[PDB]
Amino acid sequence: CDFSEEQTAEFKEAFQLFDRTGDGKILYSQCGDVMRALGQNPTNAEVMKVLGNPKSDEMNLKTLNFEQFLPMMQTIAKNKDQGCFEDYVEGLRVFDKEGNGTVMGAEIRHVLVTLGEKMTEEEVEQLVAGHEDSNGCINYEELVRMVLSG
Amino acid sequence: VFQEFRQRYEILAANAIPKGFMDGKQACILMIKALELDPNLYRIGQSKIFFRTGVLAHLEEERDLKITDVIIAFQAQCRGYLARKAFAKRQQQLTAMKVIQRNCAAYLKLRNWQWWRLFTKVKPLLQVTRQEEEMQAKDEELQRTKERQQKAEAELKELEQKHTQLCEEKNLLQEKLQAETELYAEAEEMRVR
Amino acid sequence: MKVIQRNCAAYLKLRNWQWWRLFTKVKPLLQVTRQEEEMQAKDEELQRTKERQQKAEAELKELEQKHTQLCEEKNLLQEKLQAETELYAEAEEMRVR
Amino acid sequence: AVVASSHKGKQGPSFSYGELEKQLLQANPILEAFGNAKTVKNDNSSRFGKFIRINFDVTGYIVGANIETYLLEKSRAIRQAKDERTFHIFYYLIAGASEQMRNDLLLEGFNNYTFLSNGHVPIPAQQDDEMFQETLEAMRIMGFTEEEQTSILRVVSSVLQLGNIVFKKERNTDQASMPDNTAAQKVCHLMGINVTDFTRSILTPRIKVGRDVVQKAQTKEQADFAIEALAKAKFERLFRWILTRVNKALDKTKRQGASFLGILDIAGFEIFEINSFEQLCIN
Repeated sequence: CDFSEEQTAEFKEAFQLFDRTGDGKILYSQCGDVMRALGQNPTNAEVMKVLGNPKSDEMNLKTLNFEQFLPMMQTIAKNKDQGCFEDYVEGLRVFDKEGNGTVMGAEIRHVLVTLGEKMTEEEVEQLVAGHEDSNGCINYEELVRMVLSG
Repeated sequence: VFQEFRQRYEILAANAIPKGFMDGKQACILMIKALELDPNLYRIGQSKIFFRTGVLAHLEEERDLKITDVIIAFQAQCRGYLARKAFAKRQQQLTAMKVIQRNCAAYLKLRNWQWWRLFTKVKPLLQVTRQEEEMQAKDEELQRTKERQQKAEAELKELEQKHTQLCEEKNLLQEKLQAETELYAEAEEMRVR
Repeated sequence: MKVIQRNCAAYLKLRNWQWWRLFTKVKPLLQVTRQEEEMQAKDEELQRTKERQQKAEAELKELEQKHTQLCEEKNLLQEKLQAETELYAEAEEMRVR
Repeated sequence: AVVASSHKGKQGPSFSYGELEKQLLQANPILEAFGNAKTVKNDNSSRFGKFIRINFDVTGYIVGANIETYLLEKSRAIRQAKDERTFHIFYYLIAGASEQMRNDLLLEGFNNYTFLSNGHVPIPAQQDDEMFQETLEAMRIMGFTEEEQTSILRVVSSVLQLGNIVFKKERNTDQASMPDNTAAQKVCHLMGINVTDFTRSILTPRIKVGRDVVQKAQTKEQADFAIEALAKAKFERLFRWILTRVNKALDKTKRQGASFLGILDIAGFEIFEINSFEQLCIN
């Protein structure tokens, strides 16, 4: 394990902060978003690639002790390093149909809802810093920095 | 054309192609080499580069699939940011509310039993609180009237902006109308001639 | 300047005395009722703000009356302009013919 | 700017003049940099005619001013005769720009430009770097933002650079081609327009002629003429912007006045090895 005693202690203290129903554990459906909130950002698929069960009775029923959660978090902490600022800026540069930073909200909504795993009509509203009127014009450069800091 | 080929597919060789306003043809050669294409599948002109349909089409499919892959990576990053933001908010709110409700409940229980029971009997005689209530009411109504003033002045400014706009549009339309009437007269008199 | 000098010298001599600190603690608890004067001031300013509101609403109504007039004149001129443009086109095409 | 000044109620040449006088005394070096050049007759020769006027109140003090400027000898700027110079601002920029500024503007040193015949040409008594500093500072005193300074630098860089869009003619068709498309890419980047359209609108444009919109056959000479004409257009627009901006500084003053005093300054009698229309109007 790569984590120090202080880091493991910090993870325990963080694990204790969640308003769980006294399970003393963490649900397999929830643990992905816990790991996201507390540190590195895995994909929806990665939560299975860490050798968590890809099929089950229910992901809300499946649940893990800290002893099982810690290595699951450690492996992505070590092996799931996210892209560079240059990489995300390049991605958005290739995406941007206006080729000037000022992307259209409808196109952003398309590449989050339609492509990949479907991001919800509640998520997108909390992600988009601007608004989607008849213009829909928003600058991606702010958004890339926002998610880089996330 | 080479510049179109570069600007459409540069993502495939962005690490190999040097930055700056350099010769597009050289960038295309570098990209074609990075793809390791068989020299029978393309032909290099001075301006236009010829290619086999299926090969360029399949490279385009692969390139688009790679764009989907980075879209998924960005989706995971933004959802990560959202989750982190939500967690940071809700935990801060929870800790704040816990201490506040602890304090307020503790006080509320005690002020219903202690010397507040005596104080409350004297309280209605304390004219200062009544004058304070009056002052607060006057300040509240003053603030409301000031708010209505601000709104009235904003509405006034909006109407003023539309007034001058309509006036200028009227002026322009009148000028243009006079021009078209003169043009009609000039056309019609020459038509008769 | 003479009365200023009298005042400043008098204060300057005495302000190192300790009791002033206690006086400064006690005075704001006892002196000046304040709240009647504050209420009267708020009521006075409320009247002025209400007057400004009345004037703003009058100006708003004046601008509204002129706005609708200018809008109708604009509409009429636009309609007439389109008619004259069509007439010009009809005249000019037949002129060419 | 001293005798006509109204007294604010607040001695030497470092006296603090009024705001309008302060602008007026900076307008001269501003206009000179953009409008004067070296000729065989005069190292500080004005390429343009000008008229200043100052407006007075009934008391006899200054209350406003206006600066009129007439058509200028704009042709010479990219067709330089032997030992003659372009507008001073060009040399001041190319010499005075920091490495940061030079990269921002995509500029190079002297002799790197097709539009610069004779290459670098010297001038006595001046100090190009120091002049570059003081003219920018004069614009700051005239109340320019940093953006509206750098934007002028971008457009003046654009006319200087666009000369490097070199053409070669295809003998099989007589149409122009562009082997050095890098230059065009730099220019269209500095202008914030599409490189593909910028390239084809120069080399083989499609022009609306009445009802139809048709492919214009375009020679090397016609392409050269088109880009030089574009340089003239950019220059006229930038000079117009400067002249309007300097007048709008004064245009804060009210429309009332009692009378005025004018100052006329037209470019002098002038002759050299070539006498075209551009000199004739002035003479």
